[PDB]
Amino acid sequence: DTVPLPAPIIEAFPVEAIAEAIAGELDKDSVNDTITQADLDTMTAIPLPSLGLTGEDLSVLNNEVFTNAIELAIWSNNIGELPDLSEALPALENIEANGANITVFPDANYPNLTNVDLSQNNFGFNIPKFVGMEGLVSINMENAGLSGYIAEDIWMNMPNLDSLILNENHLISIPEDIFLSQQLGTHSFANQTATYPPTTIKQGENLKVFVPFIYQALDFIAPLIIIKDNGRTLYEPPYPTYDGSYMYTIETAGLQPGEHLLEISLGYYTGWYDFPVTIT
Ligand SMILES: [Ca+2]
Ligand SMILES: [Ca+2]
Ligand SMILES: [Ca+2]
Ligand SMILES: [Ca+2]
Ligand SMILES: [Ca+2]
Ligand SMILES: [Ca+2]
Ligand SMILES: [Ca+2]
Repeated sequence: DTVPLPAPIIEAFPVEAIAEAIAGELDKDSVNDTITQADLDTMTAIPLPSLGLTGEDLSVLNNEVFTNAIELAIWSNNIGELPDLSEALPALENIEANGANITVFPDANYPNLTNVDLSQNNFGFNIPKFVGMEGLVSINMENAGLSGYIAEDIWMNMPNLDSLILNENHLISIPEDIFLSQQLGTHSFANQTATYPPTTIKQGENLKVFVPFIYQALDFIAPLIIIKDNGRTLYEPPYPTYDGSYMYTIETAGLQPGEHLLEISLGYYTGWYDFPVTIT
């Protein structure tokens, strides 16, 4: 639960960097100085950028309640799994966490959360759903390592969402519902790139890959596509048509044995996908 106050800052938050930061905001000259609940109530923001903090370090904030802090500044840290800070930040409205090496942004109860900047983090396959943050107006996840497949129906639980930035990620699918609903006055999905796991096939067979983006793109346009092998163009086929599956076949039957890096380059929404292949 919490640490009873009054108490010294170092007892309330036993992480050097965090206690020095709190001491600085309250203008106390030492982490040994005593703070009251009234002192924590004067903080409208939590300035913790660029301090080498991990998720564990930050979890210490839950030892108290900053009843009026409306902003959390944690950019340029080394977080990993971000803890659930709703206990400590009940009035939170804005999260500025650019390039903080966050790998997981958990579902957390932040009623007043309006804006979140999670750009340049590194989620990998941990796509966040923002459960508990139904009031969000703008989300920025530009160049944040978002990877894999995402459902057509995610992010349909935020009635005021007006800006969703997702360019420069590694998604192989499109969140169709939200882009087609027309709520968003600002949106970006450009440059999605991904290198699929490597696989093996026999000399003569031709590779079938799972790429939903190729087909979903059609719900946003109406036609180019290029197929390359180890960086050189192999053929430029006509854009396919959707009829029930997201599998795309690439003509590798004529290729000789050895290592081959196949690439599907799309352009007009845009991107490229690599498929490392070993032909026997
Ligand atoms: Ca120090
Ligand atoms: Ca100061
Ligand atoms: Ca003092
Ligand atoms: Ca930008
Ligand atoms: Ca709108
Ligand atoms: Ca569809
Ligand atoms: Ca077909």
